Order: sequence, then structure tokens, then C-alpha cells
Amino acid sequence: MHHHHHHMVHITLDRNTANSWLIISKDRRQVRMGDTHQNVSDNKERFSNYPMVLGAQRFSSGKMYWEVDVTQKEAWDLGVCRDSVQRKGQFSLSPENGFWTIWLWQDSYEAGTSPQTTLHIQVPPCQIGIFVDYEAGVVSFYNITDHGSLIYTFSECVFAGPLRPFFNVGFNYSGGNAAPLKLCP
Repeated sequence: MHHHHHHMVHITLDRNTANSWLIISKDRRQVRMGDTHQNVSDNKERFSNYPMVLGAQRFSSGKMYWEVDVTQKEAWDLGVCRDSVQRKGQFSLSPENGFWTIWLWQDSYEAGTSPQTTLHIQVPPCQIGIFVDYEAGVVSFYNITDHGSLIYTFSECVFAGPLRPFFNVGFNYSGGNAAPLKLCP
């Protein structure tokens, strides 16, 4: 029988896209910033300038929902992006460039609108839910630590083809950002 229900997709990390200093777990569900270049070959899909990686999953219709653990991290970016986004060089995270993201940077949460939007979060998230509804043109972020309170919704999105989960683990020169981003094992 038809029943309104939630469904959480299993996201795994695409090692070929990962910046070469990222350490990805054997099950491809966690990623952290390493202190050495890893034994991985460069290639065209790999993010060169930032500690970024894509989910392997790719979709161009329907609904997708996944959660990410961000505990003990002082910096990260999360969301969804076009399959076709730039991998090499410096770039801003904006819908203009094919990214629908939020981030934490120096104790401030922001949405990656153009220009950036301050997010007034009362309870720092430990887990974040990311929902995409392709046909609706919606990317929504939820604060699992605050009973799933809505953090931000991008609406009227221009997806313009296949999408990928997007992650930035942030740098760890400070020593306060070693913890991984984690997807459900």
C-alpha cells in the first residue's frame, strides 16, 4: 500500500574526486583532512585547491535525503552541486556556479547564496540533513540537533542536469578541525 514515508539514500564518497590530501575510510562513508599527500593518482575529476570531494551518487530527478555528521569540526561546506562543476582552481560556492551549499567558517554559519546569507542558528548542528527535490527546484538543510529545524531552503533552483552530493572537510592547519565528515555506516 502507498504510505507517505521518508527514505534516506546511502551516500558514499567518490575517491576519484577527492582532493589528494583527504583520507577516506574503507567503507567510503567518512572523510578527513590528512597531513600528507595520499597514494592516489591525480586526474581531471579531482578538486585541486580545496579539501573537497563529491558523493558517488548522481541523480537528475526525484527526491534525495542524506545526513552528515559534523561533530567537533570548526570548518566545512555541505550541499549538492551540478555534476559539471569546475574541479580545478579557485571558485566561489554559489548557484551561479552550480552549488547549493551551507558552511561553517569561524563560528559563523552561512548559506552559499550570492552574496552569502548569514544563518542565525541557535543550536550548533552535530548532524545536518540535506534534502533535494529535483522537480520542485528545492535544496533544504535541516538541523538534526534542533529536532530537524529548517536551517535554509534554496528554492527556484536551476539544476540544469545531474546533481552530486558535495562536501568540503575544511583545512586543519589550526588543529581544531581534524574530525571527519561522516555519512551513515
